Amino acid sequence: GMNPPPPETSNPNKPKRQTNQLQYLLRVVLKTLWKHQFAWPFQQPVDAVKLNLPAYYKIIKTPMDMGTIKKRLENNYYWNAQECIQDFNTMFTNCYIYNKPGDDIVLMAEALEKLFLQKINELPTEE
Ligand SMILES: Cc1sc2c(c1C)C(c1ccc(Cl)cc1)=N[C@@H](CC(=O)Nc1ccc(O)cc1)c1nnc(C)n1-2
Repeated sequence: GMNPPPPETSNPNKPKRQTNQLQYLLRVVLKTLWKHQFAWPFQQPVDAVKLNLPAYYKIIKTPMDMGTIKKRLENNYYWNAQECIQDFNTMFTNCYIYNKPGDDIVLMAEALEKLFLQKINELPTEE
């Protein structure tokens, strides 16, 4: 079968701006997760064809991954930090929704999410 198109990373119709919080989300949060030993499955959209997961995109109707988030941050796609935080949370949630407790991939997501939470705890005040 086929994969869906990836999430958009550009949209001139969507308002955006740079903020110090979004800068932190790139320089601290994304960078910390991206380098993690368990980042690799999350660095690009799930290829449900090569991974033989034909039900993946029946189950997961809002796909998200850090490759997409990285591009969105580098392109200044977002209006606010909450939009980006939501993309991270959607990514983790998708993994937990599709898979089962204790699966390796869930353990990987949990390791990344722990770090994500530690970093967003110190999101700076907007200025
Ligand atoms: C490139 C990607 S994306 C990505 C993965 C991979 C290999 C990995 C994944 C599984 C284990 C490890 Cl150690 C690393 C990544 N897991 C998939 C889900 C999956 O395929 N599960 C599965 C497992 C065994 C089996 O016989 C049949 C299906 C998944 N579910 N969410 C994501 C993300 N991923």
